[PDB]
Amino acid sequence: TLPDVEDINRDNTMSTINAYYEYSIDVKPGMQVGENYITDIREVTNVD
Amino acid sequence: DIERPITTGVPFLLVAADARAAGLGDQGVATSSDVFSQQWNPAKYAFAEDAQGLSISYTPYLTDLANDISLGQVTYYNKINDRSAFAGSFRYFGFGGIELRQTGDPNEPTREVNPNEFALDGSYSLKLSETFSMAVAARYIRSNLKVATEEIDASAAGSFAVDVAGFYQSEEIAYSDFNGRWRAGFNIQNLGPKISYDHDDLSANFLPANLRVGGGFDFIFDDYNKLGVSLELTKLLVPTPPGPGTPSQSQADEANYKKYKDIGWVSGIFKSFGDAPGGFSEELKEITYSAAAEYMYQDAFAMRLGYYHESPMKGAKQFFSLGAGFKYSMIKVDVSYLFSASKVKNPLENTLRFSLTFNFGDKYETY
Amino acid sequence: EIVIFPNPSDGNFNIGLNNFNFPYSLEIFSFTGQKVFEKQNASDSIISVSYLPSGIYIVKIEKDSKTTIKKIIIN
Ligand SMILES: CCCCCCCCCCC(CCCCCCCCCC)(CO[C@H]1O[C@@H](CO)[C@H](O[C@@H]2O[C@@H](CO)[C@H](O)[C@@H](O)[C@@H]2O)[C@@H](O)[C@@H]1O)CO[C@H]1O[C@@H](CO)[C@H](O[C@@H]2O[C@@H](CO)[C@H](O)[C@@H](O)[C@@H]2O)[C@@H](O)[C@H]1O
Repeated sequence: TLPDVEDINRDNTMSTINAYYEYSIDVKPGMQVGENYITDIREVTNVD
Repeated sequence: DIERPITTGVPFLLVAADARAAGLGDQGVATSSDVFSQQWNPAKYAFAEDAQGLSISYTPYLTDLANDISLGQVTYYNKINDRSAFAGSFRYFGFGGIELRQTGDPNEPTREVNPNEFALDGSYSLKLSETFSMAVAARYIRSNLKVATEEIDASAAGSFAVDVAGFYQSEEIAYSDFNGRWRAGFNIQNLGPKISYDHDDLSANFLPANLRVGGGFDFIFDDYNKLGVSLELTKLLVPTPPGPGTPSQSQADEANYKKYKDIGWVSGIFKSFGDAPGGFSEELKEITYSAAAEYMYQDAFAMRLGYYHESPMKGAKQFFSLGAGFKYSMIKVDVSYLFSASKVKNPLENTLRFSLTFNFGDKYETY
Repeated sequence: EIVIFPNPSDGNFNIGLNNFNFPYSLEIFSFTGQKVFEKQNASDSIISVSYLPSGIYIVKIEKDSKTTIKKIIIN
């Protein structure tokens, strides 16, 4: 029900600054734990 | 601690809802006939001394913290003949009103929701012999504990169950020092299809199908004093979830859980007697027991003591219970208190359960 | 009046004090009755108790002689 506004934090002001930190993860078929910020892999075999 | 407890849907069906049975260590399958004899044994409704009875029972949760979080019960029995009786019970566990608000507007119409769980059941009891009776009960269970938000549907989950009960009450038999009375009872309850809280055939929970077998004896002194000792054994009729593994590493557990969850309730009732690496000695660990003694003075004062013990490996709910009952003219008031003896914090600690019943209609002679 | 920001929260919610004497005592209780959150000298509106397991919780607000008990949902 809310109008679409170019103001996301609802402070009535539109910010135009672009000072941020950037992180990235790869999406590949054969990813494993220990790289790409991967900490755990749970393989589920029999899904109903 | 608890090792692989049995998980079932709507566990509130297993909570004692009246003060009389609460004071007797959560047993009623073989005690004297009373208005609250619907959760325990409807078959003794045919043995009721009074024609018609109504009862309101209150079990508060978080007594100090807040009200409205409680299990209430309304029971009404009516024995039309000397041989049969119709009874109807309504158990309601509720948290009271909860207000849902997303903005700090002082003037804002907000949504008040009451998550709850109620079971409405009706039982017919018929006296087969002069000392034995059967009973069949139909129960509808509805759970509305979740709250409607985004990406969450609060549709209530419903189910049906059938209860088969039997009660035996012997004649008053004279002995050397007293003239006591024997009672026995059995009850197979909560027999029905699984309840799906997510409304999906893939995810369903077993109903808490239960088997209760008990026996009791009354020592009658001077015809005005009674001392009834009762013992009840309770066993869940639901398969025990697999533990370490009964065939990679997690794949064995996944296969075991898939096998366990793909079991019908009818087959699950019979599978409950076993389906574990342990034998009969370990099978006896699935049975919980309760022993109580109730003293009756002038049939108007009742002092009840009880002890309830579950296995330490499941549930872990052992306690002692005290209860007092007073009948003024036709109104009986029961109060119950619980002293826990287990390591897990019982939510019924420091709680005084209340029960209030009215009896009306003509009197039926006891045989 | 005491106002609780979104009732079915994830553990992070807010208080709706009406700009009065800010020091109030807030206590969050589990369904077991256990004490799971204490907060004296409280003035920050945002409350972060998202380490608690899901369920209903009881929030007691003590503001001078005023005592208030409300029920919140953590899902
Ligand atoms: C599905 C259940 C429906 C609910 C059942 C309610 C039954 C009400 C009947 C009143 C009653 C039971 C007390 C129950 C109170 C529990 C209230 C719980 C409160 C909850 C928080 C109180 O009667 C007692 O109470 C006194 C009132 O203080 C009465 O005083 C006086 O009371 C008034 C003269 O009676 C004066 O007008 C008043 O001036 C006096 O003061 C006394 O007469 C008496 O001591 C006596 O029962 C008697 O009334 C009839 C009615 O037709 C009942 O008929 C039954 O109805 C169906 C049964 O439902 C059955 O199917 C049906 O077969 C059967 O014919 C019988 O039972 C009968 O024996």
